[PDB]
Amino acid sequence: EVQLVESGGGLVKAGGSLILSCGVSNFRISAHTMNWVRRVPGGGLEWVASISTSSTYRDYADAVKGRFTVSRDDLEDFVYLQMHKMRVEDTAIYYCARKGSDRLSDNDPFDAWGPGTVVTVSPASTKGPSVFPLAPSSKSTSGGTAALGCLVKDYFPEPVTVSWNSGALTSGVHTFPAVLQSSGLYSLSSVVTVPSSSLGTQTYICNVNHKPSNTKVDKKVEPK
Amino acid sequence: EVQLVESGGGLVKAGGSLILSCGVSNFRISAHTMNWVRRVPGGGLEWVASISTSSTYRDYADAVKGRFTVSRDDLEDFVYLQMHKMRVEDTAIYYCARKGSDRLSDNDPFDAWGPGTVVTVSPASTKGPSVFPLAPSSTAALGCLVKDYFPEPVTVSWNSGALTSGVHTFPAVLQSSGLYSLSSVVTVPSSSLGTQTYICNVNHKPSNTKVDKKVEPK
Amino acid sequence: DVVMTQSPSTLSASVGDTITITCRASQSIETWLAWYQQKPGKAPKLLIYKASTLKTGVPSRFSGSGSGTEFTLTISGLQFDDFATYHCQHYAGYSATFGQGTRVEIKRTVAAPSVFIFPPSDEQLKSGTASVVCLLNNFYPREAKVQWKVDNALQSGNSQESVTEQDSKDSTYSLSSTLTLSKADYEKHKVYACEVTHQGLSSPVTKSFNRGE
Amino acid sequence: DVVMTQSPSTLSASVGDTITITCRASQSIETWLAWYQQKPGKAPKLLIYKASTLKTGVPSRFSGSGSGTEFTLTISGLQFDDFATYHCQHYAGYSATFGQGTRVEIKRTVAAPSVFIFPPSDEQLKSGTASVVCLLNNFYPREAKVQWKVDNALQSGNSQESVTEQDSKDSTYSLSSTLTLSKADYEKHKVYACEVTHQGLSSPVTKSFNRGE
Repeated sequence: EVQLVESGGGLVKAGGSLILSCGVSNFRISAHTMNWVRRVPGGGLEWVASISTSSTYRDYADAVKGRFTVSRDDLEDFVYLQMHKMRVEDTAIYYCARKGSDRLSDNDPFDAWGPGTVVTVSPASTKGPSVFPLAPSSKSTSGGTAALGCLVKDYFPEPVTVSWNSGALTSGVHTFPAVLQSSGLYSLSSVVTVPSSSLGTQTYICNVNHKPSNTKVDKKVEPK
Repeated sequence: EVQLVESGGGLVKAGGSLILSCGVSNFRISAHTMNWVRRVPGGGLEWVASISTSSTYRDYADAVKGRFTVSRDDLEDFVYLQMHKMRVEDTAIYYCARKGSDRLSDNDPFDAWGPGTVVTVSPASTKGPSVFPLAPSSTAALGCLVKDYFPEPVTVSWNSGALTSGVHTFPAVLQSSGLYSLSSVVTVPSSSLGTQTYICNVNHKPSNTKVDKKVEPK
Repeated sequence: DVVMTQSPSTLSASVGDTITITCRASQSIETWLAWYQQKPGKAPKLLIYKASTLKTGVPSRFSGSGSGTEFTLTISGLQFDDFATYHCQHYAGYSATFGQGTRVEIKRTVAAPSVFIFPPSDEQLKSGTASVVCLLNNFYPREAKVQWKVDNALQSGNSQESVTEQDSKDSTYSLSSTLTLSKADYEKHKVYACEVTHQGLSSPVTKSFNRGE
Repeated sequence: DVVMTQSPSTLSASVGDTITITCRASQSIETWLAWYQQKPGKAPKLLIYKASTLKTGVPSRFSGSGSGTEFTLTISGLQFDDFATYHCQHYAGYSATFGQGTRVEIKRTVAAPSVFIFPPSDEQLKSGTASVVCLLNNFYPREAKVQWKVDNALQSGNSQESVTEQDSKDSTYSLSSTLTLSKADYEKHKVYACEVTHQGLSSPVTKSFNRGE
């Protein structure tokens, strides 16, 4: 029996990109116009894109023109759908469907469909960080050499900039590269070493700026 | 002047699939063999795949052969990389690289590179569910919430299959965390609260996880 | 630049009935019209093309007619396998456009939902997340509205719902809605409420609980 | 299956030095060899191809030689911009293979890390997640090992590390390791410690704290 199978669905952030693929069984795509169709949560179908044989023409729905691209690989029997600058209303089950009939003509219906792949676009394109204090150790050495900092956790996308005391404290500062957590949010820590003797006198505030979400946080770090 | 740009990276769970693409600026790909290369966390480069002009050749590194596919689109100037059955060691920065030189020959180096897209494969291919009780209100309804599992499916019975009447197990929903969640409920006589014991049996074959949760009044 | 409109959006009937679905085009499309069947979570299946040609293997109880701007799909003797969504489609050489879909369901008497609200379990709350669940049990027809109110404040965007298929014994539907909130946000307010409307209710029904009671 | 071997894995030198990086092929590859530069987080840049041909625009202080199985990249007068990783590559018509890369760094005296441990903040701990941070400050060379132990139990898979580039003033590196645990798991144990080993330390250094002081 003829078969199609989509791959590549998942969760996407608004504005992000996701690429789908489609493979087939028991026929060659080269003789067929191939199509992408999506079923929106309300239940209706929306034609998305088509690509003619030999890629002579690529036609797109108005709602996706300029954002989506369809490609075909007739030699290994794949169709692709690039989706860029994605919007919440692109959320749907996406199906890969061949145009065809018992005898191929200039205009046939969609006689074969894949089972569909779920694509979900979340509305938030950004998220501001949580800022937690990295408190200096109460058991420091008497005379100097203490460490303090800020943990900048769960933000998206990069980058964040950090200063200390509005830029007055620069010596001894290390702001580390962010790491991508299993949640898909970034997290970095910024630390500075200072004399233990200044604890209590110097006030230490880390200034976290996250331009994508236009979020700024000033957190005061203190002992215990 | 020449530029390449990868799209499609992100986080994937082991065993999952992810598709990358590569676009270009200020040249046409049609004359070029196009390549994928990855930078593993240790710092070294690994050639992944190549696709010649006219798609005559597709070659793959032994470690990805049978799981990856490379395709080219000469009319809108894109290259694709399908990555299937992904493994922890596929974690890397993926670059799209052009084979070429000022004067093209049969064997040129990689003279132009995209900036790279990060691809991260998490070690867990599955996760067993958390099971929380939906307690009846002090014709009563009770149930179980089967939260934070991956992938589908989970099966649920009640009292090892002896209680079937009035049971509804809902389709799972995909949460924004990438984990699935569903609830299973049953309606019973309000009079049986206290006398009949109600246990939901959650079975999650992918993670080979079983949970029996007792649901009681309060 | 062709718009297709199907009628009706929901068609309710009994087994054995003969039913008709209408599809209208905003301009003439000759006989370039196809009809598809689709079951929930399944692929569409081609039924008819060129307005009236049955695809090989499709049962003879399916038929189509029309031309120009007015087309019809007829199902002569509904069987249980035929309850599904049906789509009409104008297909051209390179592009296509679909109607909005018609859902065909089993007709039964109106039944109001039995409504239940569940607070988060203490266990879940300790992990830092609060899922509040609202249940609408055994109602008909499928159209219902659920709204969340927290301390009488209408929520938006922080809930998900799912609906069962029509029950095999009583042909009703059931629906679950989950409102998700962080531990911090959940403990900021007291009254949590689910407000329900449904054709079987003469006025909306609200179920609520007070946090910690 | 061509295997490429670079030597050394790490090369430490001063500005102005003349340095050589060697690449050995497991079998003859004639002169089908290229050299790339790569800076952290950036794309590779082609330096040399056909073993010894300088790509247009590449500074003349780069040169390459060799054939068969033994190849060398020479940088004659290291400049600050040249500290980076360098990769050799055998390239064939439809395939390629790389060496493991050579990281070229600024040489300085050995410097042991100053180690600091930070417990999770009370604020963060109440949300249900515990981040414990260990800091290795201003050490050289780059190779360091961090192990987390909770109640003397070696942790695995629940930590991430990050390392800075060589400091512009003192040519040292710094490293941060974050151990992440749920509120539940964090309150299951008492002693939290990070153990650090490094060439500048005659024995491993351990910093610890008791939950709650």
